[PDB]
Amino acid sequence: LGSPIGVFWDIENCSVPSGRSATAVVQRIREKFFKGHREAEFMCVCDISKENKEVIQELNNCQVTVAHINATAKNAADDKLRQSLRRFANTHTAPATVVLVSTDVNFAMELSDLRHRHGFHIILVHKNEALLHHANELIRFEEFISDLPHH
Repeated sequence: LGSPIGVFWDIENCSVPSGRSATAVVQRIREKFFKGHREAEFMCVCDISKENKEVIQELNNCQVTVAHINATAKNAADDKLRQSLRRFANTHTAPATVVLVSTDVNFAMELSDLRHRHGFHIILVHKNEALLHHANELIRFEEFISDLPHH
């Protein structure tokens, strides 16, 4: 009902296929999820020195925040995703929707907090049960990267 939505994208693990339009992936996510909502956040975490520069430019043209971390710390991206989920939850109240685009079961408890103590609607976009259990909705990441337009 005009409730806020935040998208948090683990793009290291749910990546855009080589040669394909990241713009189209972002468009598909927004088309699937954003009707009736106000966008509070749409962010991905990555080490931009590892990522395809054209993909990153597409993301910035699509107004997806590209939060840079140094991936030589193996838990840096996961930590930043957790912190961003929590920051979203810190100043919004139910009703609100979190879309986590990740397959990292490491987020289980985060989602539990968001579901139980914050009362948020949780959509997990994953590649595939402990992680799935706390989500309200489970969507396969594949539908957002299948048969994409090519560069």
